Amino acid sequence: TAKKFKVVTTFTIIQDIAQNIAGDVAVVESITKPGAEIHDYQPTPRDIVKAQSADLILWNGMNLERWFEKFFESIKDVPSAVVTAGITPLPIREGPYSGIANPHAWMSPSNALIYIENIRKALVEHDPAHAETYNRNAQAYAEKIKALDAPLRERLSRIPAEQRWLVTSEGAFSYLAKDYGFKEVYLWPINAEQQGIPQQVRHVIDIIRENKIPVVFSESTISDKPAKQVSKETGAQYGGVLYVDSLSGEKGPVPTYISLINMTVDTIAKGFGQ
Ligand SMILES: [Mn+2]
Repeated sequence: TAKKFKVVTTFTIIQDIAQNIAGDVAVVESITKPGAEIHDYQPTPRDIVKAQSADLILWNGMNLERWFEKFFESIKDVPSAVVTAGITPLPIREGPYSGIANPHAWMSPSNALIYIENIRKALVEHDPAHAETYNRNAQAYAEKIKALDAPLRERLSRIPAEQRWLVTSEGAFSYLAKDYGFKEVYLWPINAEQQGIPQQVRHVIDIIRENKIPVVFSESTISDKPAKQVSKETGAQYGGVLYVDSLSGEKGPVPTYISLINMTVDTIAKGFGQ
């Protein structure tokens, strides 16, 4: 066991999934730090150094990392793999990114199994000496992720179908909402320039009052102020922060991809009174 195979990912969700597949034969590190906004992140010379010293670079694609392809052109002779191949996208519904793929596919546990398979194939291709370890680790982790779905589905099923309205800041929850039958209301369709402008807030407020939706949420890498503004003006309680674009730090409450799915579903369910 000389030097461990080095994997660099764009952001922390992929880092944790890939580190579960890598086990102890590879070290996986994220370019973005926990808590940092991932869509419009601006890479630094230090990021170039991290990617250039990698043996493999992983990214989401599906229009997530607006920075990645320009960044990756600086990187020489490091292979890359997009980890969303074979996932059927949901289009963004409005705004200047309307009609392109919603990137947040990892929020569907079923989609996470495809992430796992894509990361497995990439590690097996570019570090074939350890293919057996990658294959064994991916099969074990896919088992955990597959088993994850049923208790989450049952928990959210307790909410009456008619009242399944998921009101968030970014429209980052479309894939989770589809899996578990939530209608989707958000202050902005995808992180970009306009985030909490009028017209956005007033539409969401109208939807809330018409349907008496009991809770609204923010997310961990953006400002909670628009969501709190919405809850102040309506009957809706502020449900807290959901996790989608980033894990917490390893010593925080959301250190892993499994903990992120569990925490986000728990917080939603609690916002509805379980
Ligand atoms: Mn996002």
